[PDB]
Amino acid sequence: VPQEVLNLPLEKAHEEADDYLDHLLDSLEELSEAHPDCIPDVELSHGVMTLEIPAFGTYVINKQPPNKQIWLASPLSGPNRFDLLNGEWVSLRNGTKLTDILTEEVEKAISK
Amino acid sequence: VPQEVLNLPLEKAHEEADDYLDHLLDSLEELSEAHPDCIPDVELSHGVMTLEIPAFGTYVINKQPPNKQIWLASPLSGPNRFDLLNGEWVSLRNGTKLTDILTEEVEKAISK
Amino acid sequence: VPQEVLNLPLEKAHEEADDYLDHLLDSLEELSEAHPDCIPDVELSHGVMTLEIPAFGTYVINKQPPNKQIWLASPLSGPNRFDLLNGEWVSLRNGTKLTDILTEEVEKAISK
Repeated sequence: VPQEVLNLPLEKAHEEADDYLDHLLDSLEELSEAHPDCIPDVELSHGVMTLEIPAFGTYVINKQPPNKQIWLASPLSGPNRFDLLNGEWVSLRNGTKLTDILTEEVEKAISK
Repeated sequence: VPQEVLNLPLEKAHEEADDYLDHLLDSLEELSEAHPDCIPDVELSHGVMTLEIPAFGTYVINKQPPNKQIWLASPLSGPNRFDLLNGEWVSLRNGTKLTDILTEEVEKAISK
Repeated sequence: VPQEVLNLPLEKAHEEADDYLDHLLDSLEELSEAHPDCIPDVELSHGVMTLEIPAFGTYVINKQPPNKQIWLASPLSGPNRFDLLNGEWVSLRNGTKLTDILTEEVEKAISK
């Protein structure tokens, strides 16, 4: 059916994990400065993203199929999984915001 | 294992998106009346559903695999995605009810 | 990329349904005692799990792909589907805890 639709500048929406992960990635290496040698690396492979941060070791952060959707493996706080509530990425365990979690674990490695 | 189960009138539960989309579809063309020419068409293809409504143009509404589940493309309010909270379909962005959203956008096209 | 990761005792996280279903399963046959003949069987096939409980008949409990994730077929309360909120398995219909639901339906069959 309708031609009223496909004559528009259509596009494909984009995964919301994908999105977070960019404003993460760039928000991140763009702190790979204020890294006084101590956050050496951000790497965003292919919906897999790594922090070297020898202070605690290395974080991995994946996209993942549901039962629920972004996966956190923090070498300090350990493992967690996230889905959207009100447009925030939040913890399936107890509903903390992953932003916050990194935001801490990350500020602790400058601070220290 | 058990024969105590498959001797019952068994069935397969049905997608909850599927359900909404019917009591939507029929709730909808059944307003394709009170359409004073101005909501011309509802079309429910194959888990894809279209509103022609030339007042703003044409809405699409899909079933979608998670990262989250019913997709709204409103030619007026733009794009949104929905999952169940308390048995309501609600917005992943901010948790509004999609019922409400259509309910407005739709009443605006008679009103106008 | 990094070797700082795969030299750790890595593992694969485990489905959260899977988990519930074990501390369920064992929590369950381990009540297949206090079963005064009246909860005869728990069977955990392959992410499919059955209660014979002739008092109401037989419960099935599945893992299921999302639109949402653990499926309850109670021969008494009928059918329900569950996902995590704050690390609890909760009802998509109205957000009751499935623990509670079984916890009742199950205590009713001793009680009676």
